[PDB]
Amino acid sequence: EPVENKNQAPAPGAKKHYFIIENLCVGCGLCLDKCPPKVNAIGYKFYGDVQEGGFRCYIDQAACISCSACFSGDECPSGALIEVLPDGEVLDFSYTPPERLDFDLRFLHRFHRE
Amino acid sequence: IRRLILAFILPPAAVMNKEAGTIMLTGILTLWGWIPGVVAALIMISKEQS
Amino acid sequence: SGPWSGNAVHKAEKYFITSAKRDRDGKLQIELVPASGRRKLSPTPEMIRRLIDGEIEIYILTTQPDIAIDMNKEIIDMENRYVIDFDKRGVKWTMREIPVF
Amino acid sequence: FGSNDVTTAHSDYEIVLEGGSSSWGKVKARAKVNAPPASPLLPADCDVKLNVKPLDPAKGFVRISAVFESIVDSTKNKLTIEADIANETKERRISVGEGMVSVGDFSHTFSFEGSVVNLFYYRSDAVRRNVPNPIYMQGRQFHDILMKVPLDNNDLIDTWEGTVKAIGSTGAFNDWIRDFWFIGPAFTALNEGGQRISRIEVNGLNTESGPKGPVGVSRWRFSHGGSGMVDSISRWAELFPSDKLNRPAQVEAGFRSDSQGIEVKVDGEFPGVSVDAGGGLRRILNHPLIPLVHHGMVGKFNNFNVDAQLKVVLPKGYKIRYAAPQYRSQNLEEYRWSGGAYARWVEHVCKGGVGQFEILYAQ
Amino acid sequence: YQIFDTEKLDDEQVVGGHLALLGVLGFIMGIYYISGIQVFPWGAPGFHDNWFYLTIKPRMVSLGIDTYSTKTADLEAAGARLLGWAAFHFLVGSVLIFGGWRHWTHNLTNPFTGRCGNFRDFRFLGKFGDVVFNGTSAKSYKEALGPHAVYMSLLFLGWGIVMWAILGFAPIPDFQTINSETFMSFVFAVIFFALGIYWWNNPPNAAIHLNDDMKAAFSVHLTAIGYINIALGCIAFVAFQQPSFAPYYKELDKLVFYLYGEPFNRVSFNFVEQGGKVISGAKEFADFPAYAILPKSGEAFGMARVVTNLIVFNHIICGVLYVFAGVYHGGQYLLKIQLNGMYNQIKSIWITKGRDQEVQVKILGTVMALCFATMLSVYAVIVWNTICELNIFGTNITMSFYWLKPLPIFQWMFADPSINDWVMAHVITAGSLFSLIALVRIAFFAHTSPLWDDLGLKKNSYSFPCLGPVYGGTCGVSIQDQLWFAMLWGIKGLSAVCWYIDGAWIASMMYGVPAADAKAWDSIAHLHHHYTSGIFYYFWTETVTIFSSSHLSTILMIGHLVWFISFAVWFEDRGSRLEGADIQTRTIRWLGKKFLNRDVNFRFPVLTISDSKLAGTFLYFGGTFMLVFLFLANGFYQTNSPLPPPV
Ligand code: BCL
Ligand code: BCL
Ligand code: BCL
Ligand code: BCL
Ligand code: BCL
Ligand code: BCL
Ligand code: BCL
Ligand code: G2O
Ligand code: SF4
Ligand SMILES: [Ca+2]
Repeated sequence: EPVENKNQAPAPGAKKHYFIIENLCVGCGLCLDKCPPKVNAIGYKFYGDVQEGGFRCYIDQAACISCSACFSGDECPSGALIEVLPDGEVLDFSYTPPERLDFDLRFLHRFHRE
Repeated sequence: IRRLILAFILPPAAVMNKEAGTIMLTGILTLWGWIPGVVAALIMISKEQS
Repeated sequence: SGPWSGNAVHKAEKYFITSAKRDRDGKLQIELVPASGRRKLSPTPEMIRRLIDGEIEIYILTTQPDIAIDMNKEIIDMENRYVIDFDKRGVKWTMREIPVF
Repeated sequence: FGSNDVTTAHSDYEIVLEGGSSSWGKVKARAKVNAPPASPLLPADCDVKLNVKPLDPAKGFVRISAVFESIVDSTKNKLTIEADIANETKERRISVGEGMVSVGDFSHTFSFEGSVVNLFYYRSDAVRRNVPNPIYMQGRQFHDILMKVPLDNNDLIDTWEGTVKAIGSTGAFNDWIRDFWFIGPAFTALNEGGQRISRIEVNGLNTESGPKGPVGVSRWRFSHGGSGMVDSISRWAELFPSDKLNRPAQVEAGFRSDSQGIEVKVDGEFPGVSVDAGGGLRRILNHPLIPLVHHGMVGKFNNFNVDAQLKVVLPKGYKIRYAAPQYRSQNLEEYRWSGGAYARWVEHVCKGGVGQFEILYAQ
Repeated sequence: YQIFDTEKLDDEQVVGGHLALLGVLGFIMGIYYISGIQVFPWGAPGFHDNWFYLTIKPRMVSLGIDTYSTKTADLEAAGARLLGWAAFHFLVGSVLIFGGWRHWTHNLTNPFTGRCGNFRDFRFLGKFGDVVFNGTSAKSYKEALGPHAVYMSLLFLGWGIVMWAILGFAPIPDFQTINSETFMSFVFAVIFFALGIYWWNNPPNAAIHLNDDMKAAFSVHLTAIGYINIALGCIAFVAFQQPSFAPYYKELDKLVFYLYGEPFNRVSFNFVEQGGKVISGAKEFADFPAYAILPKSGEAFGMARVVTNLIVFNHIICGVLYVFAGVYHGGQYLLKIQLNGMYNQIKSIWITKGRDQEVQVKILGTVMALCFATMLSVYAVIVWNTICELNIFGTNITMSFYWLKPLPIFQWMFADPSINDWVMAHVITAGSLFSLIALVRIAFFAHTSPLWDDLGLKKNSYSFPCLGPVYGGTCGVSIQDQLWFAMLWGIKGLSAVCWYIDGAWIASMMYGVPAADAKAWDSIAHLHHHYTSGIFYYFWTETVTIFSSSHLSTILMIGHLVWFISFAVWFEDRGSRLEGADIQTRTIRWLGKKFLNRDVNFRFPVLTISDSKLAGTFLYFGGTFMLVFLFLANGFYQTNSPLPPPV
């Protein structure tokens, strides 16, 4: 019994090709600021009457360097900023919340009746 | 009879059956115009359930 | 409770038509993928039911290997508005990166 | 108290009864547990709707329907089953049904004509004569199913081809199939629920033409023996109260499990809640033990304290004599159990306990 | 401004930071105590009166550490007592900062033995932890609540001992003396001991926190402590005006306060400071040395209510700001859990019950409707009272709401119940509702708003100044912007508080004005106390005395500058400022090169819209309330002699 090994655990204490959907861009530019200054692939395209939403965002794929700064920022409010994976799948966000089947739990007697 | 008297002292406790928004409104009513206004709230809602 | 499940900007979960190939010649190569990007699905009849019900929203990108134009059912009377079937409707996302500087 | 890291589980139950000889009951059950579930795909939500209506009262061809919608890790699943069930004999039961199971984009529709024979291992009158409330009844069940699935998608065709290959190429299919369709801890539930499933026997599975294309028709029987723990065997007549079903019965349940807890909501109106013990006394039916043990399989994972309130609403002139554990409150027809012995019993059955709750009530 | 974020710091770092801040605060307390020494222990004259020590002089004299006695004798003793207590605070703060450094650096090694204790596992104080805790909180703030309750029980007990022995106030039940504060110090021990034991054995659960919640728990406790501050302000106002506190707060009026910056004995231009200095010129008031700070009686200054108002408004402003900050930080946590997807996974009423957007919309709509109703009612009452008193449109004061006193069932809260108190209560409710619009927007519409879920947009960055002119403009839609709007809206409720406590007549804008019936309110309403002039004329009356002080005048100018500087950043000007700063950079470049061969290679920085809003709200609040300090520090100037009818 007494013969043992020994040990001490001091726990006890004792490719990417990012794109922008021109349909959904709102021209906020939160992704432009993330683009590296010299790259500046993301640019503004104006149709007219800025308040009517003419201004939009576009990524010049030639200028883009797949640095992921635009998309990884989680800055796109509209979801226009997308990432096409090397095999191919459009990502509107770095991680979308899981889909849920929701219901309001109203108790019977004590807390939230009915 | 328990619900209505508990309401006259604790109206939001009476509307606890109702939605959280109604419960918060009844609590605010206790805070402002305590009893008369909030007692009115509880009696309206409880009589409506009837 | 519905706006906080999935992306809050899409009331109906969005499915991009990423890959489609004419070589298999059946157009089953159409491989829908949700915006989440974790399920390379296919246009099954259940997906058709979801699309007609409005639960989902199938979409097409412009900048891609072409999915199928006039080979996957297409309406060209107006600007093209691709349809899996006349009752279906695949709204094409437009993507103007090449036309603009 | 052993440990201080205890979570909380808040629960409310409601058993409203009907007077007379009726066995009907409105059962509600809300619960909220701040304990991690045991789902490897954790964000698992489900909504079940089981609605049964009576058809052909002479024949008892009552149509039961079930809709299980679910979302598990953002994977949308659904299973719908319609089935005219019928209590042919005291031992036999015959069902003719259809259904549709969908997962994400995949889906397929099936039909079936299945006969279940529940044979008790003994019908001796000594036990019945002496034991007033028999629970552990030893028995066996024989299912004989005739399922049919239109093979529409290539998934179905590939699966059918694989199964046809397997049944003839491997002689141990009847054994390992059990390993298959008791997926994951379900297999454990066989051994710890007192139920032994025998090898299946395929009389014949063979494709045939249908109205929507080829139809894979699988005719197979299997067996399911219960040592007594199995409520689907020991209590067989009480399982199927077709004779006591006149109004439509509906049970809408659901849970909203996630990484932080389980939200549960159940509403129901169905027969079989009240059972005549004898001498005019009635009981809230004996608690099935399979749910208890199968939940205790996921009940003993976290230390918890239960705030459980049961509310029994008996009919107008019905007393509740000998309701042990005893109630805490009473409004002359509405008895509340909360705390004390009842909370201990709730923690007992929320962790696999199969103890008794004898709510004997008078007339 | 985010270097000490909750995420960046762990629990031990927070413990150490709070401990070091307690030590710094003890040093500040010693500084104030020494500032309170009117006469030094060595005999020479001491420091003048500072608001920092005139705020605590009532409490200090309550504890016998200070004295209202006026002879040099026993004031020297009070100064020695204050010096001793300040030295005690200094040394204890040094020890607290040492402990804070050790906890922040995690080097919890005893300097004597070297044993490195574990924040996760540690017996408290030795054997006492074994007797009570039986072992520490292995983890969890929930298991820490009981231990903290026991710690506060020991704090209460220690204060009881200190006041019983050190400060000589034995525990006596009667609540008319400091003695009860000893008695209760023991009472609240047992309570906060027993409850602690309970919460140690039966921990509480709000699963939203406890998990990654330094920000979440911080938000909840900051909102709670803001309401604690508001309650403390109300209690301070009520109690400090009660007779039992008169020996410590009403006796201020009997003293004369030489405060820094007050009027100084002026000297003629032909003045030479040699010897008697009389021959060269004449000082303003003889018998006081030249440039000396002239006495100011507390009777005229009303120092009792001035100090009461300063304490009460300090706690009210701090509490409102803490409520707003708690809602903001809770909104940041809400947005984080919404982005990562935990929002739907929370299983508590504090998050689940408002999960639906319909209930959020209904809540905010009810708040907005109540705000509209109450604001419209109060503003109509006030403007009509102004129309009447000024006799506009042919009206007269008889048509004003002089009859609209608080009901007899609610006049207990108010000494002289009039329309002023009615307008006060309803204005407070309306300002609370207004700020609650923004607070509720933070609480619910942190990641997505019904407009934005319809417009297909989501709020991600929790600080994004906008999303652009899309949809006509998306300015100020982050939770930070809503916090700023909540602060700028609560400015008004807080003002109403200041003006109520300083004696203003907030039921009309022009009370006390020498025009029409503005001076008739006292006769028609049968008021006992002559309220300070109304909302517009209160500025004038209070500035009669603000202008008489060089120091208060300096504050006036500085706070006004700070306030109007806020528009340069809050106004929709950021792009203009950026363009102009590019022009500034080019101007500096070429002008310097022509004037001096050296090149610049430097750019003038322009605040982002997020930082612009941050600084703008900070400046707005700073100016507004640095000037509210003038309102509250001029003097109460509300006499108990009603003004007769104008005719
Ligand atoms: C669960 C334990 C047993 C078992 C016990 C029983 C019993 C007992 C019976 C059947 C019945 C059937 N079984 Mg079986 N069954 C087992 C496994 C199987 C498997 C398999 C997984 O391989 C298959 C294919 C089948 C096939 C079938 C069908 C032939 C038949 C009708 C089902 C249907 O309509 O349900 C429709 C679907 C539902 C009703 C969904 C909910 C199912 C649960 C188990 C019931 C909960 C009831 C709830 C507490 C109260 C509801 C009240 C509402 C008002 C209705 N069983 C296991 C081994 N099965 C019936 C029969 O005899 O048919 C002739 C029957 O009475
Ligand atoms: C080895 C166990 C003991 C025994 C122990 C018990 C106990 C204890 C009880 C009963 C009870 C019963 N016994 Mg017995 N019983 C024995 C022998 C018999 C014989 C016989 C001719 O030998 C018969 C006809 C019976 C008859 C009966 C039933 C009428 C009665 C209720 C049903 C029950 O489940 O039975 C159980 C019957 C069996 C355990 C065995 C029956 C043996 C049969 C007849 C022949 C051999 C079968 C097989 C080859 C080998 C035995 C397998 C065993 C199951 C282990 N017993 C043997 C010697 N029996 C129960 C009671 O009182 O009911 C009111 C009860 O609680
Ligand atoms: C195909 C399935 C079988 C069947 C198999 C079972 C089994 C097995 C059990 C019951 C049980 C009961 N069934 Mg049945 N039963 C069938 C037909 C019916 C019919 C009818 C006239 O058709 C009715 C009205 C009932 C009604 C009832 C009650 C008598 C009893 C539950 C009492 C209680 O209070 O529940 C209150 C229950 C609720 C508060 C919660 C209900 C939760 C959900 C909605 C149902 C369980 C779902 C399960 C865990 C998950 C899916 C299972 C399958 C994998 C699809 N069943 C069919 C023919 N029934 C139980 C009983 O007591 O047996 C003696 C039991 O053990
Ligand atoms: C103004 C309205 C709100 C407010 C709005 C915000 C906003 C907006 C932000 C925070 C942020 C933070 N706030 Mg806050 N918050 C409020 C009240 C509080 C209180 C409190 C007094 O109880 C606390 C403990 C906190 C705590 C915190 C942290 C969780 C976090 C990071 C602070 C730090 O590292 O900044 C580092 C800078 C500080 C130490 C503060 C600045 C003060 C300087 C350093 C003090 C000494 C010098 C001198 C005396 C005074 C300054 C002027 C001089 C001219 C130099 N807030 C007030 C009432 N808070 C930030 C964070 O990252 O959120 C996640 C953030 O963006
Ligand atoms: C009275 C009880 C209040 C409270 C009052 C304060 C105050 C007041 C402050 C903090 C500070 C902090 N609080 Mg706190 N705090 C409470 C409860 C919490 C809880 C919790 C419940 O578990 C948490 C997680 C926190 C979290 C934190 C950290 C963000 C920070 C301590 C780290 C540290 O010092 O960094 C190391 C940083 C240093 C020691 C540098 C400090 C520099 C100067 C001296 C203080 C800077 C801030 C500002 C000037 C203080 C303004 C007060 C206003 C006058 C209203 N608070 C409640 C709500 N807490 C401090 C902080 O950093 O604020 C930004 C701080 O000043
Ligand atoms: C003003 C002093 C500071 C401080 C400064 C120090 C210093 C300095 C050291 C530690 C050490 C430790 N500190 Mg400390 N620490 C403070 C408050 C805390 C708190 C808390 C209750 O919130 C926690 C969680 C801890 C955690 C810890 C432990 C991990 C460790 C002691 C191990 C143990 O078994 O010691 C048993 C005793 C403890 C748990 C200490 C509890 C804190 C007490 C109040 C320290 C008082 C010091 C003071 C000079 C003496 C006055 C005693 C009078 C009775 C008032 N400290 C106090 C408020 N801490 C010590 C060490 O490493 O020990 C091996 C050490 O040398
Ligand atoms: C009441 C005691 C505490 C309190 C304790 C907590 C706790 C604990 C939590 C929050 C949390 C939050 N709090 Mg709080 N909070 C209080 C005061 C406030 C005030 C305020 C100005 O009065 C506001 C605007 C907020 C705002 C917020 C949000 C930032 C956040 C909830 C978001 C959400 O989705 O809610 C959804 C909407 C609701 C649930 C609406 C219904 C309200 C609930 C059911 C309770 C109050 C109503 C009550 C029943 C009224 C009737 C009776 C009266 C008591 C007389 N708190 C006071 C100081 N708060 C959570 C958060 O994430 O913190 C970071 C959290 O964990
Ligand atoms: C004291 C108050 C103010 C200034 C001081 C000032 C100075 C200033 N401003 Mg301003 N401003 C407002 C107040 C003040 N703006 C308000 C209330 C609004 C709301 C509408 C507002 C709005 C805009 C827009 C929209 C734009 C600008 C600019 C722009 C400048 C860049 C170059 C220039 O104008 O120099 C000309 C301006 C001067 C050099 C001013 C001379 C100094 C002084 C005598 C003393 C400074 C006192 C000091 C501020 C107190 C504390 C300092 C210390 C003790 C901590 C620039 C130096 C913009 C440009 O960059 O384009 C030119 C631009 O586009 N504004
Ligand atoms: S005016 Fe300024 S804050 Fe408003 S949307 Fe345009 S850039 Fe943003
Ligand atoms: Ca004043």
